Amino acid sequence: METIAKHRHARSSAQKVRLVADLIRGKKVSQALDILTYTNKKAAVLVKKVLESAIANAEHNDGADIDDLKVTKIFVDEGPSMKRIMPRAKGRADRILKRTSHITVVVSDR
Amino acid sequence: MTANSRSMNLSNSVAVTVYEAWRQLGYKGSWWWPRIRGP
Amino acid sequence: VTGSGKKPWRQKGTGRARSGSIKSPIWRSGGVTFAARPQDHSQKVNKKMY
Amino acid sequence: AVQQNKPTRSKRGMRRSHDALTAVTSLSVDKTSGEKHLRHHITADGYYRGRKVIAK
Amino acid sequence: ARVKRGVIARARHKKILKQAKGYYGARSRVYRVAFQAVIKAGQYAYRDRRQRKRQFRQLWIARINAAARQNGISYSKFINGLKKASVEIDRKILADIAVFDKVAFTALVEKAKAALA
RNA sequence: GUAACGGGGCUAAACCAUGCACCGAAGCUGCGGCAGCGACGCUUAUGCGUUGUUGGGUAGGGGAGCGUUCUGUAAGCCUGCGAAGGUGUGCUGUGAGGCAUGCUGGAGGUAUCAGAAGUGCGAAUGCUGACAUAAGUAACGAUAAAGCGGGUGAAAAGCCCGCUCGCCGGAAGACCAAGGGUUCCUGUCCAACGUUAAUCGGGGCAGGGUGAGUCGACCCCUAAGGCGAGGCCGAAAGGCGU
RNA sequence: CCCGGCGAGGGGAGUGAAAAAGAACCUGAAACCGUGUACGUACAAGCAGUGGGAGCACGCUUAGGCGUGUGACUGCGUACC
RNA sequence: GGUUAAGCGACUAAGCGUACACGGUGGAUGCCCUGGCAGUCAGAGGCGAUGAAGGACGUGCUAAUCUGCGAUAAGCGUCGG
Repeated sequence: METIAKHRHARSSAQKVRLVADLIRGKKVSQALDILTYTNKKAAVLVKKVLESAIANAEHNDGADIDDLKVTKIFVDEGPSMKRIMPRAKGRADRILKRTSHITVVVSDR
Repeated sequence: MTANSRSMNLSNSVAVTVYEAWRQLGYKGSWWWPRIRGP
Repeated sequence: VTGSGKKPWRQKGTGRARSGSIKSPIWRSGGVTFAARPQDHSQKVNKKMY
Repeated sequence: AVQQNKPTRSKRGMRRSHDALTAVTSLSVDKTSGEKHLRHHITADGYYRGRKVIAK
Repeated sequence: ARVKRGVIARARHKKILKQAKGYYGARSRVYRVAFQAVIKAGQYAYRDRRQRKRQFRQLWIARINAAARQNGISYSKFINGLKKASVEIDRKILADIAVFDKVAFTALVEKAKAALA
């Protein structure tokens, strides 16, 4: 059966995170944990935390045998954006967007 | 009682700040170079 | 409408459209184009045809 | 210089076709401790090619 | 007596976009472009309802001409001979016969050739 | 850049004369349907039948309609056997449109005939909100400069200790009056703010801290100037002055 | 109760008619951004449609073929105010 | 059966398009109302040197923002409900 874990309102843009999420789509859990460890990106920490949390759920709430779980589905989508102001030359002012994201991972024994 | 409240709070102030940043007198035109098809 | 008669910005120069009043009928919080007054709807009927 | 027409989502997708990054697959096992590491790099517990090293 | 315009406008917009399914890009997502696309499609369909009646006749003529020269006669002479023999067969029927029955077409050709004499 | 047959190519696929075929339009004919305007017959209104003829269209004139919110018909009718709204599907009117039903929704909605309009939007460098593109591009604010060891910590190039190196030194050092108003010190926290991270901070929260006969205001005295009992002027308001 | 930094954010359990009513909390449209499935696409020139039209996939079906999606190739075709 | 030729040719998707299913962002639409607008019928048409209108600083068990009150300070005396 399926098990879910989500990280809502994560402080990172959706486009940057989506690069990391492509590596681990459809792999085994052990390999996915190995790959994220040796990748040098800020997003790799968030995804690894979410994946480990998803692993913990599938064992304590649902059944067991973490040795044959796989990453079935993973996707990223945008969240609310905070707006701030940044001054420019000659009295002009500009808008700034600080984007966030929602992270979901689906792990199952199928 | 900080996070969401003040985080969203600043987005109200930015609107009025950008609203005021448009005094527009500093427009400084006259496009100082010679006229395009002058006399 | 409660407001002031000052022009919002000058005529030429800027890139915006021409405006001259904060209380124009085509602005948000502006005036109604043809506002209504209290009326009187009664008609007349002749005695004989009543 | 500015664009004259906004490019489509298709063209945005085509340009990003080279942005994908790559995995490692070059994971190696130490002779003595048996843990994983990169090639030509010290393990987490300070072992290199079986022989113990600084291991602070 | 104030009247709001939400429901009616939404319905009218949804009516048009449902007619633009399958069009490329923004021509199936935004109203201002889908409207013009639908109008163009209407004009083209009206125009093509006339042209459809010409292309098929052209094709029938070509097939009849090709089949007639197999039996040693040109198209124009064949058609003229049919008229001197008082034969009223539609060109659509003639092309169908040419494709699906060679012997009947040969009989027709021999009759027309005799009629020319 | 061939380019003074649309090309390919052509001694007829060129030009005169004659002839018969065929191709060719939304023109004409055939079949089916709609709408006017007349004529002729029945009902002699409507209701009909038999005919003839007409139907490109801007500015503009004339005639018919659809839909939306509100008032009467209304203590009527429909509503957990699921209302308005949202989202698909299927039928049918020449059109604006109408009807039935699956899923969401969880409380209101209106035959029919009349009445009144804030009655229909794509454009006005239209007004307000939301979201794109350029683009994960340009930039990260003086070219005075940093290296290493230890500590704390989930995490240390930027924090705390230590050593070495570099910069200013009529200042980038130590004070006062203006101006500001707790920014001062201690303990805790890192989600926002800090142009990156942060255990750090002029950031959040809680406590604490400013002692005068002699320093300064207040006080005594007047300059430029202000106000000004009476007073002199002036439609009113007021002006000038002992 | 579990993962996590004695975090933020989650997955269970429990209240409730309903938690896809969980405090950014009635309903929740459009632009805009994603994951999955079916078909097409790497020798091809233009307002991107329309008229023809193979092949493929799914559903019904008693043949016989219908319905939905896509659309190779080809005739015509220079947006709106 | 093999070996040579000549001719024809399924299967790829870095990415992209259309259709369908499921989501995110955003806040329209519907339904609400102690908030407004326009009036009929009555009342009153002034307050102040016995210190006004309008304010400053204070006042609670806890410290403040609203509401009251004035060193007798979320209140004191008397007559009725």
